Amino acid sequence: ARNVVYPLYRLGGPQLRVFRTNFFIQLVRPGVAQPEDTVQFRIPMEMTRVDLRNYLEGIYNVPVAAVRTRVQHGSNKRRDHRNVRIKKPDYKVAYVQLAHG
Amino acid sequence: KARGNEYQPSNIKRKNKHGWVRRLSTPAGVQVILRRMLKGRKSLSH
Amino acid sequence: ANFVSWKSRTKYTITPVKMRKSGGRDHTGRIRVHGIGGGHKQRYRMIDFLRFRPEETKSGPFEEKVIQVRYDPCRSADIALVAGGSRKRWIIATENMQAGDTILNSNHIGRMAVAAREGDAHPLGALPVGTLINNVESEPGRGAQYIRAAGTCGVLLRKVNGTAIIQLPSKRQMQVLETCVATVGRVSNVDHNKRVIGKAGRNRWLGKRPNSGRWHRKGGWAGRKIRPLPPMKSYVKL
Amino acid sequence: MKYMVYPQTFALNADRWYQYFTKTVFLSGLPPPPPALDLAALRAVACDCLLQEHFYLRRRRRVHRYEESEVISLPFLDQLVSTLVGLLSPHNPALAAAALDYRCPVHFYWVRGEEIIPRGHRRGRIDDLRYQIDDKPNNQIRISKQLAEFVPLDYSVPIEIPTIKCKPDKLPLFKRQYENHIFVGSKTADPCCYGHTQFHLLPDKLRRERLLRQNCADQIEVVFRANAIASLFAWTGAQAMYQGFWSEADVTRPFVSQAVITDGKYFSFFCYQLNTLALTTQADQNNPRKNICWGTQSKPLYETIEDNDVKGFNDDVLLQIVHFLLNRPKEEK
Amino acid sequence: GLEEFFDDPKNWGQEKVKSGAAWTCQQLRNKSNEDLHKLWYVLLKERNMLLTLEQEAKRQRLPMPSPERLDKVVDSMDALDKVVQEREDALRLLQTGQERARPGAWRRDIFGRIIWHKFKQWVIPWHLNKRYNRKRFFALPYVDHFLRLEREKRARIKARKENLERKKAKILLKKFPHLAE
Amino acid sequence: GADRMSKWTSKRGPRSFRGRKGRGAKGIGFLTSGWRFVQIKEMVPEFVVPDLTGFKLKPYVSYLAPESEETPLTAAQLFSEAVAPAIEKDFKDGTFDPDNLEKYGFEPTQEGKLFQLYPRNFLR
Amino acid sequence: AYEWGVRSTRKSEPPPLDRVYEIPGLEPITFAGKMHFVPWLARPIFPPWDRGYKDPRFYRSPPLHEHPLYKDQACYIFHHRCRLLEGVKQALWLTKTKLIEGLPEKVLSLVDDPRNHIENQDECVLNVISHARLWQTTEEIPKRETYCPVIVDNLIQLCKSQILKHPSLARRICVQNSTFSATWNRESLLLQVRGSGGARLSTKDPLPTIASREEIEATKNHVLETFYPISPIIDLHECNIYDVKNDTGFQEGYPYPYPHTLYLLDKANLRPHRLQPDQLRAKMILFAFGSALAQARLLYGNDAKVLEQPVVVQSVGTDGRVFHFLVFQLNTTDLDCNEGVKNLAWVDSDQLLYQHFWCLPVIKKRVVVEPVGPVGFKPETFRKFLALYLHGAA
RNA sequence: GCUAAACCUAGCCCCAAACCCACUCCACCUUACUACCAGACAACCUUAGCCAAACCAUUUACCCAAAUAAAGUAUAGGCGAUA
RNA sequence: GCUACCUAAGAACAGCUAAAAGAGCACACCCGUCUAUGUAGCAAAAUAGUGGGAAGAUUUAUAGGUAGAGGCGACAAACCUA
RNA sequence: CUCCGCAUAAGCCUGCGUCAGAUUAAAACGAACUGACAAUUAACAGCCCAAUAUCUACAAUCAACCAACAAGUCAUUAUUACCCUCACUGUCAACCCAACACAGGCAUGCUCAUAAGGAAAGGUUAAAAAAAGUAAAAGGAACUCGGCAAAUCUUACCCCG
Ligand SMILES: [K+]
Ligand SMILES: [K+]
Ligand SMILES: [K+]
Ligand SMILES: [K+]
Ligand SMILES: [K+]
Ligand SMILES: [Mg+2]
Ligand SMILES: [Mg+2]
Ligand SMILES: [Mg+2]
Ligand SMILES: [Mg+2]
Ligand SMILES: [Mg+2]
Ligand SMILES: [Mg+2]
Ligand SMILES: [Mg+2]
Ligand SMILES: [Mg+2]
Ligand SMILES: [Mg+2]
Ligand SMILES: [Mg+2]
Ligand SMILES: [Mg+2]
Ligand SMILES: [Mg+2]
Ligand SMILES: [Mg+2]
Ligand SMILES: [Mg+2]
Ligand SMILES: [Mg+2]
Ligand SMILES: [Mg+2]
Ligand SMILES: [Mg+2]
Ligand SMILES: [Mg+2]
Ligand SMILES: [Mg+2]
Ligand SMILES: [Mg+2]
Ligand SMILES: [Mg+2]
Ligand SMILES: [Mg+2]
Ligand SMILES: [Mg+2]
Ligand SMILES: [Mg+2]
Ligand SMILES: [Mg+2]
Ligand SMILES: [Mg+2]
Repeated sequence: ARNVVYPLYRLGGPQLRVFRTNFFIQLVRPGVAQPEDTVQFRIPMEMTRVDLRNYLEGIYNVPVAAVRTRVQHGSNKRRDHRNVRIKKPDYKVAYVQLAHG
Repeated sequence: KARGNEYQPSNIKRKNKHGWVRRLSTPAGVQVILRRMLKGRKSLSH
Repeated sequence: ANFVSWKSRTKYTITPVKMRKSGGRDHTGRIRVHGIGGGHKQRYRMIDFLRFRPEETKSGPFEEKVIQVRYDPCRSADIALVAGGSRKRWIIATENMQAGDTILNSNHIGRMAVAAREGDAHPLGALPVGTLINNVESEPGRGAQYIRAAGTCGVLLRKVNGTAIIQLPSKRQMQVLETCVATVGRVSNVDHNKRVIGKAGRNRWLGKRPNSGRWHRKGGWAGRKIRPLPPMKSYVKL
Repeated sequence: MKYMVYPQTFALNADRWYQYFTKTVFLSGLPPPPPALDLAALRAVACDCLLQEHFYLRRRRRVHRYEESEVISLPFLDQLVSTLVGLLSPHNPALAAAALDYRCPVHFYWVRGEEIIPRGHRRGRIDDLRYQIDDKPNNQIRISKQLAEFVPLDYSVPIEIPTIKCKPDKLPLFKRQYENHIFVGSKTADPCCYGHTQFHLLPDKLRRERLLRQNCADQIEVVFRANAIASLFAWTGAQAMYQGFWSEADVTRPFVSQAVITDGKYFSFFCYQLNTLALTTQADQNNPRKNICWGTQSKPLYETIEDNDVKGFNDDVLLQIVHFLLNRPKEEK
Repeated sequence: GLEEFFDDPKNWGQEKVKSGAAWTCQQLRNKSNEDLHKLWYVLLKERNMLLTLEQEAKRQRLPMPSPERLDKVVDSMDALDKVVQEREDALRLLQTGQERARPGAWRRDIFGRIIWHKFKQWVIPWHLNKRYNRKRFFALPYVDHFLRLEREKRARIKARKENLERKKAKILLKKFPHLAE
Repeated sequence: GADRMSKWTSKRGPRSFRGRKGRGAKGIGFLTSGWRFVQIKEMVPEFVVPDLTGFKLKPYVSYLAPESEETPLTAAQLFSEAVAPAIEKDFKDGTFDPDNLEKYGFEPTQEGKLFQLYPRNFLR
Repeated sequence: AYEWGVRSTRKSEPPPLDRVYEIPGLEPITFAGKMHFVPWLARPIFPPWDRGYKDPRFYRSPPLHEHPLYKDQACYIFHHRCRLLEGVKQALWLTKTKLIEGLPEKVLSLVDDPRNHIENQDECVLNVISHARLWQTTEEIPKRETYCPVIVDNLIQLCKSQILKHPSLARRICVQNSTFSATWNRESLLLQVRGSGGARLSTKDPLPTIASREEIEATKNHVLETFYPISPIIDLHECNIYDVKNDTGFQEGYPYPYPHTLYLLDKANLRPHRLQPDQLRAKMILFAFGSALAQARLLYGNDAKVLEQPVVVQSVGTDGRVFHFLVFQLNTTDLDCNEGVKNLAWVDSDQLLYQHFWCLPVIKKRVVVEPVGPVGFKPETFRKFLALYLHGAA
C-alpha cells in the first residue's frame, strides 16, 4: 500500500498482509517497439516489481515471468506566469513478460 | 589567470558546508535558520 | 576540528603500524610547530624500552637471541629484533650487535661487578664504575628515556649510598637509584652525525619544510653564552 | 559502445536472440556420425567423485544453499573431468597431450548489423552493431589439432534463423565501452590453439527451483541453449580469428566444438560448427552459409544421494560424456 | 487477465457510456466487511480501467468517453475507506480508548515550535538509539526573540485582514444605502 | 550555482549519493557480505484477494435507489448494536457479572493478538 | 613502563552523576518519562537491556571462559599461516624426526630408466612454464597467485599422462579443500597441527616403506638439536578453547584414503607475505607428519607405541620457481619423550625449475638481448617431481 | 498618424478594542523532508563602539511599570561637555 | 568548492644518450621570458609565435582541517570566492 | 581541416525525439521558442560484511642477478552464532565552471591519425591606413637604449647569485 506505516518485522513473526490495497496501475501503450509478450505499465514510486507481480497474479490472474522497472523523470523546464518552474510529476515505467508464451 | 570560475560544483562539499545538519549542529546555524524562517525563505538550507 | 591520534593501538606487536603525519598541527588545526610537513610514507614499529620485562609464567634474569638488526625511519638509531622464549620484541641495537648474538637481561645486584657484555642489560649497582651505558631509566620500572639517540652514551660516574651518578650525553650529572636497569655500550650508527644531506630535497624527503624567508634581527639572546654547568639532577626522593 | 552478450543469462527467450546475433540455426539431437572400455570402472569413478564432493569430504563450514554451487558442483565437475580424461587417455591419445584449463577467460568480438543513431549530434548516421562475449568456462580442453567437421561447409538446413522484431536493448541487453578481446583461453603463442570440449556450470541464480518459482519452467532449456550457443560461438570464432579468418576472409573449413552444460544434477550436450564469420551486413548480404548448433535435452545424471549410495545413475549420460571426450582429430596420411 | 484493463469491446469508441450513481456511506455501512472487501476490489479494477482509458485518450489526443465515471469510482472508494475507518475507530475506542492508531506525543522542537511527533517502530530501546538521541526536542533560551517576532508578524497579518474587511464593509454600505437597516 | 528550489532526489549527486537514496519503496530484506541481498518473504507484502464469483454488487448504483439518512458509526452505537443485547439479556437473567466483560467481547490488552488496535500492527 | 594507547583515543569517562542520587530518601526527577534528553532534568540510570530473541546479525558471543570447550592448559596449533622462526630445526624438534639430505635412492632410481621418462620432457616442461608465465591470461605479466597453481596443475597433468606406461597411475585422484587435524605431545606440551588448503593426492594403495628396521633402530643414537633461548612452541597459535580429535580428512569408507603426496603453494604476490624457504620446508614437514600421525592413529588406535608398519607421506612445496621435496616416514607414536625411535625425513631443498622468465623482450641499444622465455632451465627438478609422482606405482 | 497618453481598484498606514498561534494519511536533526539496531555532545558567563566634549585619554540621555507637578530641584561631572 | 599550507588514501609522466643523477635533449603535462595583436577585447588577464621545467623541492583528481584583535606565507607586506 | 574523437568520473536536469503552431537563431528554413505526446528496462556501478580473544619483521621496481635509501598501498587463527536468497537507486541529450550557443578552465582509459568528428569564404570590387604571411638587386647591424623583431641555429669574456 501507499502512504501507510508498515509494521516492523522481527525474526519469526507473522506474515505482512494487505487486504485493501490502494496501488492503482494503468496499462499504457508502448512508445517504442517491444516484444510480443511485453506489457508496459505506469506505477507509483512505492510499488516494487515483486509487488507488481503479486498484484497481477492475485487480482487479474495474469501469469508473470519477469518484471523490469525504471523511474521516469518529468520535465521541470516549463516556466509559467511569474517565471516559476512547474514540475511534471515523475512515475515508474514497468515492463512485464508473460510467463506461458 | 582568468577568474570568475571560483565555483567548482561538488554536491558532497555543498551538502557538508551548507546543510540542514550542519546548520543545526551549532546554535549559530539554528539562528540562521530561524532568521530565514522569519523572513519567509522558500529554501532554508542548501 | 576532527583530530584523532593514530596512537590508538593498546597491544604491543612487532608488526609495523601505519602512522599519520601531523604537519605541525595540533588537535585544533593550528600550526603549533613550524617546519614540519610532507616526507616519505613511514610505518611505526613499536619499541620495548623496558629491557627487563620478563614474560608471563616466568621470573628472574633471562636472555634473548638477536634475530635481526635493521633500519628504522622513526629514529636515528637501528632497531634489533630479538626473541626470548616465545616472545619477539624490538629493541635499540647497540654499536656492535648482529644476528646470532645472545643478550642477557638481569636484575641481580651483587657485591662484585659484571663483565658488561655489550648489549646486556644490568642494574647500575651491578655495573662496574666508569662503564659506558645507554638506555637508562629515571625511576625503576619507568622505562629507558635518557640515552636513545644514535652514537650517544653515558658513563657511570659514581655509586654512592645506593645511588648512581651518571653523566648524560649533555655532560650533566644525573642521580638515580641503583636498581635502574641500563644497557651497556654505545648506541648504533656512530657516524650518524657525519652524514651529508647534499640537496635541499633530502630534507623534504625527511619531512622538513623550509624555513621562513622573513629577516629577524638578532637580539640580546644571541652571542656566545659561557655558563656554568647546571647542578646535578637527582631523582632520589628522601 | 557494444552489447555485452552473457552466455548464462536471465533473459527470456534469449536463445532466439543469440541465434540471430550469431547467424546460428539450432538443430535437435546430435550431429550425424561420419582397448576395451570399462563402463563399470567409469561409473565407479563418477560415483566416487560425487560422493567425495557430497558426503565423504568433511566440510569445516556450515555449507549454505547459496554456497553449495561453488562448494560442491564446481570441484565435482573439475575432478570428474580430470579423472575421465586420465582414464580415457589410453583410448584417446589426443587427451594425453591436451591442455586442461580450469576457469580461464574466453572472449570474442564481432560486428553484425547496422543502425541509425536516433538522437544526439550523431543523428542520422550509420553505426555498426558491435557485440562482446566474455565467458569463463569451468573446464575446457585445448589441443594443437582441429577435430573433424560434423557437416560440410556448404551444408544447408530447411530451418530458418529467427529474426528479432525490435532492438537488442529489449532483451534486455546493455551497451558498454571497454577493451575488445579475442581469446581462446590462451595467447596466440600457445601451440594448443583448437578446442575439444568445454564444461559449463549454471549459477545459483539460474537454478531450476528459482525458475519454477518465477514461472520460467519452459525457460530452462532456453537458458541451456543460450549458454551453449554463446560459449561455443565465441570459442569457434576466437579459434578462427587465431587461425587468421575474419569477416572479409571467411573460414575455408568448418570449426567444430563441443560443450557440456550442467547444473550439478542435470546435464545437456551441445555440438557447434562455425561455418561463417561474415556476420557484418556488407559481407552477409550474399552469404548463404549458416552456423549450426546441435543440442540435446537436459537429462539427470542421478536421482538422489543417500548416505553412501547414489540413486539412479545415468549410464547414457556417462556414455555421452565419454563419447565427447573420445572424439579425436582425423589423422593425415 | 489483461482484458480487464480495457472496457467492453462494444463500448470501445463510443462517444458516451452510461453509468450509475456512486456508493454512499450509508449504503456501504449496510454491507458487511467481506462485501466491502469484494466491492473495493471491483472498484479498484474499474478505476484501473478508467485510468488506462484516460491515458490512452491523452495519448491519442481524443476526449475521454465519460470522465465522470472515474470521479464516481473515486468517491465510492473514498466512502468505503471512510466506513472502514469509522468501524475501526469505534472498535479501538471501545476496546482501548485511544483515539489514534499510531502513538504520538506533543514535543517542542529545536525551533521552539510545539509539534505532534508520531512515534516510529524500532528494535532497540529509545536511549540506545544514537540517531534518535542526536535529535533535539528542546529549545535553548535564544529562540524566545524569534518566537515573539513570529507572533508579532501573525498579529500584524490578522490586524490587516480585519481592517481590510471593515473597509470593504464600509464601501459596501456606501454603495448600497439600504443595507444599513 | 545549484537549484535549491528543486526537489532533492536520487538522480542527483555522486554514485554513493545516487545509490543511498530511494523513491520510498519499503525494504523487503537485508544486505550481507559481497553486497548480496537476502529477501524476506514475510517482509514482502502478500495481497489478499477474495473470490468474486457470484458477487452481486457492481461498481455503480442505480439512480432509483431511495435516499437514506446518514448516521456515522460511533462507539456508543457499536456497543448498543453488538454488546448491549447480550449484556441486557444476562442482566435480566441474573447471570451478569462485572468480571466477564472479556466474555461479552472486551479485550483487556491488545498484546497476544495478531491484529492489535493500539498500536496498530497490521496493514490496511 | 610505557603504556600503549593515549587517553584521547581511549574512551572518554562518563560525566559525573548528579547528587540527587547521593541524597538519601529523595526520588530524582529525570527525563526518562519524556523519552528524550533535556539539559535541566537529571540523567536517568538505565537498567541493562537484553534483546531476548536471537538475531544472527546482532549476536554477541558469551565470554571466553564460559565456552564449553575451554581448558586452562594451552594447546599450540600450527596451521598454514603459521611461520616457524627456526624453521627446519624447530619442525624436526616438534616432529621427533631426523633430517637426511637428498631424496631417497629408490625414488631417484625410479626415473633412472629412460622408459619412465616422459616423451619430450624438456619441451613439455618449457611449454608448461611458458603457458603459466606468459600465455595464461590476457594480462601481459600474470601474477604469482595465477601462475603458481597453474604450474602445479600442469606438471601434475603431465606426470599423470604416463598411465599408458604405468597402469597403476589410474588408482589415484587429486582432492582440493581437504582439511586434517592431528594432536600429540612434546615434553608435556600439547601440540596440534591443523592442515587446510592445498592439493592432496589420494590413493588406495599405501606407499612402501622407504627405510629399513635397521635404520629405524639406529635412529636412537641421534639426538634432537635445541635452539636455546628460543622455545620450540614459538610462532604457534596458543589457544585455550580447543578440542582434541584425530581426523584423517575424510569419513570412513573413502575409496582413496591414503595420502600419497601433499602439494603446498606459496603464491602470495608480496615478498613479505611469501614464506621463507626454511619456513616452507618446516610447514611441509609439519603437514606430512600430521597426515601420517592421523593415518596411524586411525589405523592402529590412539595408543602410544612404536609403529611396526611405518607410514610414508610425500610433500612438494613450491613458490612457482623454487621447489622443495620431502619424504617423511613416521615410525613411532610415543612422542612425549625426547629419546628412542625417531621418524625420518628425506628433504631436498631449493630446487630451481628456472632462473628467470622474460614476459617481454629485453632491448638494449636497439638490440634484443634476452628473448622471451625461461632462462636457466633445469630439468633435474622436474625429474625429481616425476619420481615423487611415480613413487608407489612404478 | 504612429509611439503613446488617461483611469480606480487591488491593497496598505496610524489608532482603538481584544492577550494570538498548534496535528486528512505519509516523510522530515544522516546528505532534512530518507520505513526498520549498543548511545551518552549538551544550556547559563559585564556588551563594545560610532558620536559629543569642536582633538582625545575620565566622561557622553537609551521605556523598566501612574499622566501631571515637585523639576531640569537636590545631586553627580577632565565640577566641562553634559548627566 | 578560488587561493596559502597541511592530512588520508589515489593517478600520470612517449622517445633518444648515459645511467650512479633534486643529470641533458625532447612530446603529453605544468609554468609564463620576449615580441605582436586585443584594450567595452574571444577573455573583468586572452590569442599567435617564441620560451623554462618535464622521475621530481614535479603536476594533478577526491574528501577533510587551519577564519579575520585571525588563518597561512621557500617575506612578495603574497593568498584567504575576479 | 581533424586542434581531435569515443567512453568513464564530476557536474547539470529533459535542454535540436514525434505531432500542432514558427515567437525566435546575433541574416535566414534549422530548431535549441510554445503546447501536447513518448522515453533511460541490469549483468555495468552504488547500496555490504555477527561477537569475543588472537595473528601479521623479510618492499615495489617483469623480481630472477646485482644495487640501494626516502624504508615502503595491496595476509590470519580458536570458539560461539548462522538455511536464505536476487529487493532499491543511476542509465536521455548537441550537456559542466566562466552574466552568453564565450578563441578561456576541465580528471582518467583507448585511438595517434583516424573506422570517429567538422567547415576558414552572405555576394561583389580589389582605394588609403592597419593586422598575419611569402619573395627580393648591392651592402650586411651602417637601425636602435639595446641584433627589438626576422634569418642561421657561433667564439671569447665581465658583475650578481
Ligand atoms: K633513520
Ligand atoms: K575626530
Ligand atoms: K577566452
Ligand atoms: K543540463
Ligand atoms: K647608446
Ligand atoms: Mg535499474
Ligand atoms: Mg561568481
Ligand atoms: Mg579544484
Ligand atoms: Mg621522524
Ligand atoms: Mg634554517
Ligand atoms: Mg633569512
Ligand atoms: Mg569628539
Ligand atoms: Mg583625529
Ligand atoms: Mg599523505
Ligand atoms: Mg621518460
Ligand atoms: Mg632533471
Ligand atoms: Mg631538461
Ligand atoms: Mg621584502
Ligand atoms: Mg615593501
Ligand atoms: Mg553488478
Ligand atoms: Mg549514455
Ligand atoms: Mg589546470
Ligand atoms: Mg567524418
Ligand atoms: Mg569570418
Ligand atoms: Mg565579406
Ligand atoms: Mg636583399
Ligand atoms: Mg649602431
Ligand atoms: Mg657583427
Ligand atoms: Mg644612429
Ligand atoms: Mg629575438
Ligand atoms: Mg640563482
